[PDB]
Amino acid sequence: ACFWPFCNWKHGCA
Amino acid sequence: CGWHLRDTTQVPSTMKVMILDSGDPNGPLSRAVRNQLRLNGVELLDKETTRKDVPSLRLGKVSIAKDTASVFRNGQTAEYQMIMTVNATVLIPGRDIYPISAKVFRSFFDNPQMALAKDNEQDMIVKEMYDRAAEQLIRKLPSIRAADI
Amino acid sequence: RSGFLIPNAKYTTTNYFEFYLPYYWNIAPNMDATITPHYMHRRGNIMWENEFRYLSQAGAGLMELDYLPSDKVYEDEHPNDDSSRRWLFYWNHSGVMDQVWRFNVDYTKVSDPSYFNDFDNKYGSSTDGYATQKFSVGYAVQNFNATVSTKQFQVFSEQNTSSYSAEPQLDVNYYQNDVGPFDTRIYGQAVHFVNTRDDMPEATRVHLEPTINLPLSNNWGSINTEAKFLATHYQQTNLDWYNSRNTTKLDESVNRVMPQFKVDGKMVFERDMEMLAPGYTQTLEPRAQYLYVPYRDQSDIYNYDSSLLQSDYSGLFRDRTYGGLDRIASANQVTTGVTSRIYDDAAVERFNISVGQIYYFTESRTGDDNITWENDDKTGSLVWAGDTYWRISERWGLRGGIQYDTRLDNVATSNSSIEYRRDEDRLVQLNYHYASPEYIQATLPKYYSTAEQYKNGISQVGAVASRPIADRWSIVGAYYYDTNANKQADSMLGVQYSSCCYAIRVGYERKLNGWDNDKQHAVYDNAIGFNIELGLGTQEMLRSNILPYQNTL
Ligand SMILES: CCCCCCCCCCCCO[C@@H]1O[C@H](CO)[C@@H](O[C@H]2O[C@H](CO)[C@@H](O)[C@H](O)[C@H]2O)[C@H](O)[C@H]1O
Ligand SMILES: *[C]C(=O)N1[C][C]N(C(=O)[C]*)[C][C]N([C@](*)(=O)[C]*)[C][C]1
Repeated sequence: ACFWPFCNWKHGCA
Repeated sequence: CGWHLRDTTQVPSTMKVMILDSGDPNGPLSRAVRNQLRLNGVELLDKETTRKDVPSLRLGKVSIAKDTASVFRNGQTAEYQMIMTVNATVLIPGRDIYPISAKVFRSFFDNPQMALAKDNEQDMIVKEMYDRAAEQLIRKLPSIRAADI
Repeated sequence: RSGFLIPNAKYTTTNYFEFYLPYYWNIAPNMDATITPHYMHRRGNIMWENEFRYLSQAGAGLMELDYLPSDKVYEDEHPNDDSSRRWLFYWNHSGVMDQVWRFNVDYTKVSDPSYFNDFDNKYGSSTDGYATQKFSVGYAVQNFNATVSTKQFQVFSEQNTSSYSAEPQLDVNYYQNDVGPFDTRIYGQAVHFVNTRDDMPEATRVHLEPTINLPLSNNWGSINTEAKFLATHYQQTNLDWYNSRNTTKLDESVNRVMPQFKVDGKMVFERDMEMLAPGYTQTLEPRAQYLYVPYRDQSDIYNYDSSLLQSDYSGLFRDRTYGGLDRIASANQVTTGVTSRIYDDAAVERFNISVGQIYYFTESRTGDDNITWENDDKTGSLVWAGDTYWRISERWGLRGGIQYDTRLDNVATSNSSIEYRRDEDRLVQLNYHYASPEYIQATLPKYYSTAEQYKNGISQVGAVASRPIADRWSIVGAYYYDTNANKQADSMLGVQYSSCCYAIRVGYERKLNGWDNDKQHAVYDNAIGFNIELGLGTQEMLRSNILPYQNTL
C-alpha cells in the first residue's frame, strides 16, 4: 500500500 | 576491385575456446566483454576448469575520467570529455603473457539547468564506452596471435 | 610516522599570500588523516582543511571537510548577509564487496555558488556549474543487477538554481541469454522526482521494458533484429502553478506504451594493400540500421530528465534521441556508415576513418518539440558524422572528429588533436575544439543564446609541451586560446627539480575565473606557488590546470 520511498511525499498530502 | 568477403573470423582459431578472468566478473565491463565474445562465437570456460591448454583473458584496471575539454568566456565548462581506459592480459598456456589495452574517448556538452538530465546522459555515455572497450580488445586478438607465431 | 609535513605556499590574486601547514596522522594501516591549516591573508583567516582516507571491506574512500570560520571578502561583497563563513564537504567512496555488493558515494556540498572560484581546486573546479550528491547501493550477479540510488544537485547558477532530484531511484535488470535462438532482457525502474522549488511539478515514475533480440552472425556478416516494449506510468502532483502559466496542461496520470523495432546489419570486406605497403590489410565495414518507434504525445509530462544527445559516428546508430525516459521521439529512419581500417604487418591497426549519416522518413516528434532549429527541414538526410585516428609512428599520432547538421545548416561540433610523445616526461600535443553558435542556440537553454559569454560558441586552440633537461628538470607548459575572442583562456608553466631526497616544484597558472556582469569582460586569476616534497612529476603538473592534459598517443 505505502510505497514510501517511491512515491510523492513532498507535496502529495496536499 | 580486390575487395573480398572476410574468410577468417574476428577472433583467431586458437582463441575460440578461452577462459575469462577478472576481479569484477559481475561488473559492466565484464558483461560487455562476455557479450562481445559470445557474439564472435567464442566459448568461455570457467577458471576452475581442469581443461588446460586454453588461453586466458584477464581483465584488469578500468578507469573513467571526466575532464573539461573546453570552457566558455566566463571559465565555466562547455564540453565534458569522458575517457575510459582498460588494461588486460592474454596468457597463452606455456608460451607467454601478452598485454593489451583499450582507450575510448567521448564528449558531451554540459547543461546545469538540466543537470539531472545530463547525469542520465553521462550514464548512457558510460554504458556505451564499455561496449567500445569490448570491441577494441577483441580487435587486438589477431595481433596477439601473430605475436605468438 | 605522524608529524608535520613540509610547508607549502602560494601567492594568488584572490587570496593573496597563502600558507599551508599540513600535519599527517597515521591512525591505522587502513586509515590515515591530515589536518591542514591554510592561512589566507586577503580573507584574513585560516581555513581548516581535514582529509581522511580509508580502506575498508566496503571499499576505498576519501572524506574532506574545509571550514573557514569567517571571510572578509565575502562579507564585503555581501554586506547584508547573515554570516560570512565558508565551508565544503566532500565524500568519495567506491568499492565492491564479495563481488556482488557495489557501494558508490559521491557527495559534494558547498556553502555558496562562489566557493570553487574563491578557493583551491583539489576536488572542485572553477569551471563547474554545479555540484553533485549521489549515493548508490547495488547488488550485481551474472544475469541480474539491482541498484537503489539517490541523486541531488547544487547548481551554482544564480539565474535559475532550480534543479530536479531523483531521491529514490531503482534500476533492476535481468538477462536471459540462449532462450532458443533469441536472447532476452528486461529493465525496470521506479523513481521519485522532487524539485527544490515549492511550485514545480513533482512526479513518481514506474517504467518497465522487455527486450527480445535475435543475433545471426557469419565470418563476414552480422544481422541483429531487436524488439522492445516500453511501458511508463507517471503520477504527477503539485501542478497548479505550471497550468496557471502555460497553455499546455500537465496530467496527473500518464501511461505511455510503445514498441520499438530495430534492425542492424554489418559487413566486413577485406583486401591486401600491395602497392601502398607490403603485407598491409585494409578492411571496409559497411553498417546499416533501420529504427521504427511510433509517436505518442508527451505534452502532459514535464521534461524531468530528458536532454538531447550528441550524434557522433557511434551515436548515429544509437536508437535514442533524448536521454532519460521523458522525451521518446518517434523514429522512422535508416542510418548508414562506413569504416575503413588499415592493419600493418604485425596485425596492429594503424589507421581508421569513419563516415556516416542519418536519413529520416518522418519527422522525429515528441509532443514538446520546442528546439530552435535554424531551418524547417524535418525529413531527409539530416545528420552526418565522421571520425579518424592515425598512429603514424610509435611516438606520433593524431585524431579527429566532425558532426554536421542540416537543421543547423552548419557543422555542430568538431575536434582535432595531434601529439608527439616519447615518454611521460617528454611530449608535445596540439588540439582544437569547435562548437558553432547555432548549436549552442539549439541545444542549450534560451538565455545561453542571448548572453555574451555563451552565444558566441567555442573555438579553442590548445598547445601542451613537456621537455626534460639533464634528466633532473622537467619544463612543462600549456596554452589555451579562444580565437573568436582572441583572448587567452588558460595558461600554465611549471618547473620541477627532482632529486633523490627532495623534489621542488614551482608553478604558475592564469585562468578564466568568472564573468563580470558590469564591464562585460572575464575575470582572470593568477597563482604562483612552490611545493616541496620529501619520476619527474611531469604528469602531475600536466593535470594541474583547468584544462588538464590527456594522452592522445
Ligand atoms: C568525415 C571524415 C572524418 C574525419 C574527421 C576529422 C575532422 C577533423 C576536424 C578538423 C577541423 C576543425 O576545424 C574546422 O575548421 C573551422 C575552423 O573554425 C570551423 O569553421 C567554422 O568556424 C569558422 C570560424 O571559427 C568559420 O570560418 C566557418 O565558417 C565555420 O564553419 C569548422 O567548422 C571546423 O570543423
Ligand atoms: C507511508 C505511507 O503510507 N505514505 C502514503 C500515505 N501518505 C498520504 O496519503 C498523503 C503520505 C505521503 N506518502 C506518499 O504519497 C508516497 C509517503 C508515505
